[PDB]
Amino acid sequence: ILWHEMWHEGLEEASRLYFGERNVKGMFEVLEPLHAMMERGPQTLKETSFNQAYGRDLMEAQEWCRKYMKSGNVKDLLQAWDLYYHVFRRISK
Amino acid sequence: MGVQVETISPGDGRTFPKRGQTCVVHYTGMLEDGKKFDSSRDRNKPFKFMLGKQEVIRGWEEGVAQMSVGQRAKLTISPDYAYGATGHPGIIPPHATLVFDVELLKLE
Ligand SMILES: CO[C@H]1C[C@@H]2CC[C@@H](C)[C@@](O)(O2)C(=O)C(=O)N2CCCC[C@H]2C(=O)O[C@H]([C@H](C)C[C@@H]2CC[C@@H](O)[C@H](OC)C2)CC(=O)[C@H](C)/C=C(\C)[C@@H](O)[C@@H](OC)C(=O)[C@H](C)C[C@H](C)/C=C/C=C/C=C/1C
Ligand SMILES: [Cl-]
Ligand SMILES: [Cl-]
Ligand SMILES: [Cl-]
Ligand SMILES: [Cl-]
Ligand SMILES: [Zn+2]
Ligand SMILES: [Zn+2]
Ligand SMILES: [Zn+2]
Ligand SMILES: [Zn+2]
Ligand SMILES: [Zn+2]
Ligand SMILES: [Zn+2]
Ligand SMILES: [Zn+2]
Ligand SMILES: [Zn+2]
Repeated sequence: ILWHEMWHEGLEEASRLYFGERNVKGMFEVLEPLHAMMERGPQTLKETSFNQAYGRDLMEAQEWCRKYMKSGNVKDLLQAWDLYYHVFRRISK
Repeated sequence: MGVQVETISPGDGRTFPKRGQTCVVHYTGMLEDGKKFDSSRDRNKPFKFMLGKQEVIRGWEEGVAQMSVGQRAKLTISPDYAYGATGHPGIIPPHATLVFDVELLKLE
């Protein structure tokens, strides 16, 4: 399965859990495995291609999530979703 | 009712958003008291969304659908057409009436 489809489905579901159902834990449940998948590194040429295109944007979104987990400041979480939204629009065919 | 639309400056009064059409807008979101919580103009990037997809709050869905291209309008959105009794912790208080300054720049 292509990294862009896994990120499309995961970001969409995560946004539904947070913005729809006020469920930050549920949101983090969806995002963690995708960030872990990135951390294991790309295998295929398409996975390598994806990592090169949006690796930086996804890393900065995770950083803002980590900053939020310390701060508890929703402003940090909204910074992360600004990057996730940006990535979602770029990757979505 | 749920959303009141008051024109700040007029559109063409003919080009209203259809189904499957992308609305391109600049917005400023404020609480009823007038405290700004968000603006697309702060980012110099217009906000794009598609009507009828439940992508945005009910007040936007019904408010922006009434606007024509070129129109700048003030949307007063009651809680039930916004974030309701729950609101959004640390962003939107419970039972909040929201005021959006919305400019419909174009349709795509
Ligand atoms: C960082 O800043 C946030 C926006 C902030 C949040 C806090 C509020 C004060 C506010 O400041 O916007 C704000 O100004 C506001 O109230 N807005 C934004 C402008 C349009 C009107 C209103 C609104 O409805 O927002 C929306 C409101 C907050 C939540 C939704 C209200 C309708 C309801 O039916 C939805 O249920 C799900 C949830 C936010 C949005 O307009 C974004 C674009 C859309 C969604 C999240 C959902 O439609 C989602 O559904 C799966 C999607 O299809 C998205 C595109 C999937 C991708 C991966 C995720 C993108 C996420 C983007 C998040 C962004 C830029
Ligand atoms: Cl979809
Ligand atoms: Cl896609
Ligand atoms: Cl544009
Ligand atoms: Cl068009
Ligand atoms: Zn791909
Ligand atoms: Zn989808
Ligand atoms: Zn980028
Ligand atoms: Zn950084
Ligand atoms: Zn962007
Ligand atoms: Zn959309
Ligand atoms: Zn078009
Ligand atoms: Zn455009």
